Amino acid sequence: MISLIAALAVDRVIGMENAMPWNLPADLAWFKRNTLNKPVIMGRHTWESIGRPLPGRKNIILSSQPGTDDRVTWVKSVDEAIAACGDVPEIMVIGGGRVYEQFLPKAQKLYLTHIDAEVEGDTHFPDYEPDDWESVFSEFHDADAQNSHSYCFEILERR
Amino acid sequence: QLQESGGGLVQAGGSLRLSCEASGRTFSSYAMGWFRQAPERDFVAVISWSGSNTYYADSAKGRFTISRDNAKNTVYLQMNSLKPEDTAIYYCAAPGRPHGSSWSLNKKGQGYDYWGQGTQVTVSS
Ligand SMILES: NC(=O)c1ccc[n+]([C@@H]2O[C@H](COP(=O)([O-])OP(=O)(O)OC[C@H]3O[C@@H](n4cnc5c(N)ncnc54)[C@H](OP(=O)(O)O)[C@@H]3O)[C@@H](O)[C@H]2O)c1
Ligand SMILES: Nc1nc(=O)c2nc(CNc3ccc(C(=O)N[C@@H](CCC(=O)O)C(=O)O)cc3)cnc2[nH]1
Repeated sequence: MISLIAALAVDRVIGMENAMPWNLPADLAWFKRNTLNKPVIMGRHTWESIGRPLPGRKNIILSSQPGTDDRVTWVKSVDEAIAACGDVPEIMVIGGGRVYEQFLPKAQKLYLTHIDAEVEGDTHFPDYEPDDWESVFSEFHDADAQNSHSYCFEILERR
Repeated sequence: QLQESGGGLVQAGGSLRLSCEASGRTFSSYAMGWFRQAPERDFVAVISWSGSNTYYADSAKGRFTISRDNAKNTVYLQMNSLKPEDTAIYYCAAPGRPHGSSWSLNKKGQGYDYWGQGTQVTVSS
């Protein structure tokens, strides 16, 4: 089981040169509940973006270059990333864009958070054909004092 | 899939609310837009999937209001200071892509794959 988890804003935008301009504690909490104990796979940029290991999860970084941090496992290719993950019920892929574009056709489940935030970014979630995916779960939330924007949690299963 | 309701004849300066029911998909997941055609399809207004975002054409800014009622799978276009230049057929349109995926498209009147048959709006002097 290979899953992708991501927060998508308007036009599939998942990143810009800097931190997204929003504040979604509930989203990050969701991220945590659904990643905990499972191994996570990420590209180098996303690693650099987080700037610290995600605790309680085997952390795996894609990069053509040699590793620069020993608190985390570094891999040189996708098949290897998958090998580094071992025999686990479910693998979590956590970005960024280049890494999603590669793992999507190899994935059975998407954890998507939809934020109606008009934000311009050079990085996007891949285009997923709504015909290939069945939406099995959905929960919407209003913005509030702790969260800057509306967000919808969604879980998609490949038909 | 999409049925436009409301729409008839109204005197100048008059109001009139348009209605559009959409069946066949999960309503709350998709934006909804409005177009109008005069004997070329001009984009009028779009409301995002969550309702929190709205974009109005210049011809529509200030006068009109687009809103949605998920419990009734309907978007509405309220129209308030009508004039003979607004007279045309009005269509509801929906993006084929769910959520905010086609949003900048939809605001530019593109990225719509579903249309209604339209409702007539006539404004007399
Ligand atoms: N909203 C969200 O849910 C979300 C989630 C994650 C990330 N993001 C954002 O995404 C942005 C970055 O996106 P991105 O596409 O540029 O990050 P992608 O994570 O850049 O990572 C790419 C890097 O990983 C390595 N890599 C990827 N595939 C590889 C392969 N098959 N073999 C060897 N190395 C491979 C390469 O590193 P090397 O150059 O070393 O070879 C490549 O440059 C950030 O702003 C981040 O905030 C958003
Ligand atoms: N739904 C979703 N939202 C995201 O922000 C997201 N972000 C990434 C990449 N970037 C990040 C950046 C920070 C943290 C992070 O701080 N995670 C903490 C949460 C701390 C908290 O609960 O406040 C963690 O331990 O999981 C995770 C991913 C990948 N998938 C995502 N998926």
